[PDB]
Amino acid sequence: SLSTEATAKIVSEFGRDANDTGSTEVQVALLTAQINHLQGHFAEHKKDHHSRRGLLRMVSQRRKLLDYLKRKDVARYTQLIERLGLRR
Amino acid sequence: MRHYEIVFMVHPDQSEQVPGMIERYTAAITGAEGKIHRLEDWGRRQLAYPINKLHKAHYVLMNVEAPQEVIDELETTFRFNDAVIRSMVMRTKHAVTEAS
Amino acid sequence: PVIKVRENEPFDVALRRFKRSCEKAGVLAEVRRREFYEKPTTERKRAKASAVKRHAKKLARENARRTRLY
Amino acid sequence: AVVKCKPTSPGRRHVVKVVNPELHKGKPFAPLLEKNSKSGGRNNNGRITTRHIGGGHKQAYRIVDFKRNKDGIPAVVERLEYDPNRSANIALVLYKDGERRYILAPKGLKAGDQIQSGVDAAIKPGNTLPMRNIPVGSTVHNVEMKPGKGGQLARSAGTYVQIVARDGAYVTLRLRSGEMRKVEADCRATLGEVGNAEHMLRVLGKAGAARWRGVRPTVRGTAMNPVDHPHGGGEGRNFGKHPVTPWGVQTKGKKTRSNKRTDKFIVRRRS
Amino acid sequence: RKQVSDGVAHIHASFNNTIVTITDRQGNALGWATAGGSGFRGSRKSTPFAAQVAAERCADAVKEYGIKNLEVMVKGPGPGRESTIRALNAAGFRITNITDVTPIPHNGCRPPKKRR
Amino acid sequence: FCRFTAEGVQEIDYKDIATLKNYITESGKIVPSRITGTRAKYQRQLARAIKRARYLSLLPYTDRH
RNA sequence: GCUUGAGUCUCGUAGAGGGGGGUAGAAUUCCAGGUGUAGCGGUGAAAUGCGUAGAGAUCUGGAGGAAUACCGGUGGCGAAGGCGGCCCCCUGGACGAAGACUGACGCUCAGGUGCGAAAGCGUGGGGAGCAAACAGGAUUAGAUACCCUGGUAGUCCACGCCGUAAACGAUGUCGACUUGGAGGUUGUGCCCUUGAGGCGUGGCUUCCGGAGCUAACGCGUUAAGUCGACCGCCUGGGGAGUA
Ligand SMILES: [Mg+2]
Ligand SMILES: [Mg+2]
Ligand SMILES: [Mg+2]
Ligand SMILES: [Mg+2]
Ligand SMILES: [Mg+2]
Ligand SMILES: [Mg+2]
Ligand SMILES: [Mg+2]
Ligand SMILES: [Mg+2]
Ligand SMILES: [Mg+2]
Ligand SMILES: [Mg+2]
Ligand SMILES: [Mg+2]
Ligand SMILES: [Mg+2]
Ligand SMILES: [Mg+2]
Ligand SMILES: [Mg+2]
Ligand SMILES: [Mg+2]
Ligand SMILES: [Mg+2]
Repeated sequence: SLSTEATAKIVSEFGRDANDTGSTEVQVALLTAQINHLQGHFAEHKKDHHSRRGLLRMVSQRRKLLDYLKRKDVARYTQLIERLGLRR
Repeated sequence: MRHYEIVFMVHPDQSEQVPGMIERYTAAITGAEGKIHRLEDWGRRQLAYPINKLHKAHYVLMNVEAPQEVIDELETTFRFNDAVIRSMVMRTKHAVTEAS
Repeated sequence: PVIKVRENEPFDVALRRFKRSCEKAGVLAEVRRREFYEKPTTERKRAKASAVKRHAKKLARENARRTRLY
Repeated sequence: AVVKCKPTSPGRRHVVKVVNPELHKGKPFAPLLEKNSKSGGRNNNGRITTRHIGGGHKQAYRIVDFKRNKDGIPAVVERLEYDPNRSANIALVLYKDGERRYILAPKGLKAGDQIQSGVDAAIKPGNTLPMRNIPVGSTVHNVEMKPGKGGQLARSAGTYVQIVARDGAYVTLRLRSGEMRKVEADCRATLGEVGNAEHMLRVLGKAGAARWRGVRPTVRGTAMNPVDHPHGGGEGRNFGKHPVTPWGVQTKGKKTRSNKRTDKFIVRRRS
Repeated sequence: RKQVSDGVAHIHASFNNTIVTITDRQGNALGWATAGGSGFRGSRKSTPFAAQVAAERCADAVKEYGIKNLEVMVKGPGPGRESTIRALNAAGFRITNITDVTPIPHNGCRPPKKRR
Repeated sequence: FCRFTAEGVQEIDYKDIATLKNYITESGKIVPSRITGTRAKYQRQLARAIKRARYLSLLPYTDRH
């Protein structure tokens, strides 16, 4: 569920300020940190068709945010996907 | 770290066996940096219905804080012990020192 | 519904107290209910139908409160 | 897992293989091997006593430890190996003093796990301890029949034995056949359940696949002549007889158990 | 024989019959009498009066044992649920206590299908 | 009626049986909230606590054991 | 550029939301016994069925599978299908208060992809109760039905397939505006909680009705009222959702 102490690392690391949550880089970095943490739950509980709907919403919402960032600027988008590791 | 409310009932004929095992199970909590907050001992009680005959038992209450894994090898020693009956391990938090 | 007969008592007092204990426990209703299988779609329909009556019949006597009959 | 061979040939259409990547791929352990010559069913007199046996691949016997009478000395599982003499895979085991052994592999044993034997052992898969110390209602395997004999029951792939109840000096077990049988309480029993549970689902797919396990063809009694088999006879598929074994005894229904010496232990027959 | 002093009356009331069995406190049956065996075959054994006669006959057939106290343990629905207990007092016994035992599952087995 | 458990707001604990014995019938059945008057929130905590004291044999499932 | 849409972070609340593993009590059936006698069961009435080889009843011991009385509520959660014992592990959504942050990142969506009751299919287990097919007894003019006595697949589990229901508030999703009343459930703010209190504010939901709309029945701030964006579908009945 991305506990409080872990979500404070991503916000500080990917944020442009100490309390700068909500920036497109931070939001995508938070969503990736949960999609990766849920790949171990669904390798065992393959039949969680109800929790997978929540997972497929963070996947489809991180792609909606990456599209916005790329269209707004590309100097910041290419750094973020490289830093995180995605888009294959 | 997680908080629990272990309550287990011993055989009525092991009333002299509980006061030794109560610290042995406690020692496993404190060995792994887990604390214990309220350790009331209800003594010998009467069951509302028989449990494999045995109209009496011996209740203990631990209410410890321990890592999630330490309670896992404490549940099994309750399971394989022939003198511990009806162990129940809830997941409470905070409060202590009530009901007796 | 266990009833224990006390001291210095009649019998017909006790037997009447046995019925009252049994009626309060709904023993005969439960036995009659569990005799045959009630389909889940008829158990849910029989519950909403009997609650619709409970609502209307309470509002029916309210509309009949503000009338003179003769 | 079971994989279905693609129909590149009539004889590969219907094959289903059971492949276990966890198994050893090299050679077996040399010191624990023997010589295993075949017979073809033939006893002293050279006359076949079990029919439909002969041929097949050559095999070497692996000395599997059944007694499990090495108490203490925790042992680490080195590797899993394929045993041709059996239906379950075996496991090589190295004890803390340096002795290696072969054991029947339970269903949840991987390389690196730790087992041990004796009355002090823990209730875990792979551990052997006398059924006095094993909780009632548990699922064991490699059960014994006499204290110290070695282990006879629940030995094939995926088989197990439930301990239904314990009555004093005896233990009642629900054997895999449905029987309820009393055994002594000092008989050891490896705790767990034997591995290779997919052994059922394999299908050979062709006649050679059974020939190269040493299974010679079975001839029906109807195709026989009236002198070779009680069924025999016939001019165009005639039977008119109550089915019998080739020696006159009525198959298909007739019970043949007669011991009267081990009847004290059979609480309830099969069903 | 054996001169039992305290007994238990087991009334197996049902929608179609009524079986009265008088046992000692340890469960052993001393004698019994039903409603349909009392000359009430057909639609007359359901009636609560036919169950009263069963309590009378079951009060007999235990004359030899000489019971003086009875605990009544009613079971099931049916007309012979009330008229049997009072006939065990009009027969001269003493009702120490009355306990209703009845199989009520906590939603266990599936009951038969509805009649049409 | 509605009074108890709403003043002195507290979470129904399964350990104290004196409070629990008030909210059961003569046969161990939980009493409906229409009769006692407990609020719909605290009845859920109350019922869940009675089902927990029964497991530990502090309370009877039925009066005929 | 901006923050009034949308989203992120901090603190809590409620819940049969999901997947996995254990455990408790009541009850049905079966097995081994003790007591005990001639009936039991069923029906509108009967018979088939069980029982003197001793049933039904009652007590003791044991083994098994399925479902969770009371709480329980036009109550709650979920996108829909649906979800009801208790405990632990993993996990999704919603809501509320005060703030901070990003700064149109939004709505709908042909093809496409996923989930989708019950029955049904395949492989392997399980099998108490119930029960298509089946057999017998009745009813009947007949009764390959309703009723009764039994009873296999199935119902249960693991993994695959099927992809349909009166899958229904017969009402597509999103946003704005337009008199009221009595309730349910779940947060929160202020004051005499000073006493089972009083006043506001949000989320979800059941009922009755106003203008309006409607062929009428009826819907009626959760519209079937007044408007905007996108999609799906209709064009007389039968043949036919058939070739
Ligand atoms: Mg053959
Ligand atoms: Mg020939
Ligand atoms: Mg011959
Ligand atoms: Mg011919
Ligand atoms: Mg012929
Ligand atoms: Mg019937
Ligand atoms: Mg959409
Ligand atoms: Mg489409
Ligand atoms: Mg199905
Ligand atoms: Mg099937
Ligand atoms: Mg099958
Ligand atoms: Mg359709
Ligand atoms: Mg529906
Ligand atoms: Mg439609
Ligand atoms: Mg209206
Ligand atoms: Mg078609």
